[PDB]
Amino acid sequence: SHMDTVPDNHRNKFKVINVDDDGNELGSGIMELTDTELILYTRKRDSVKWHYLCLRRYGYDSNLFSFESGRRCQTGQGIFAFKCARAEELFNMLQEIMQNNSINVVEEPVVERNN
Amino acid sequence: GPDAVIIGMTKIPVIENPQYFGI
Repeated sequence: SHMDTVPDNHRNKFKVINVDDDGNELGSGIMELTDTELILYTRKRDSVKWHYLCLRRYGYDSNLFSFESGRRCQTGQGIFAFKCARAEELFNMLQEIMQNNSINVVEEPVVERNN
Repeated sequence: GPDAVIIGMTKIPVIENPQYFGI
């Protein structure tokens, strides 16, 4: 089977460029898009991660993919955009993974309390 | 607005997550 049974690469692993407040490659990274964590493989900072329950606002412009992470992060205390050539694709994939995973590491926030 | 991250080279027109709205 291989409709969208994608490998760890080609689609989900996107070599991005960590660029901050200038679009300046301040450490061009990866953005490993998974179910719930956006695993950015930095230069020297190692695989940074962005859990989906943190991406306030995530985007895409001309090879620029972004997300406003609403927690503290390894290297992204807020709107942290990367110059991702597959920004479109990445952002998309992300928004789509967002839609299609519902995103839970574990421990559901008691779905429908009614107590 | 902030919903575009204007990261120097490029302004990123971002969107908000359905995770906070689909828990």
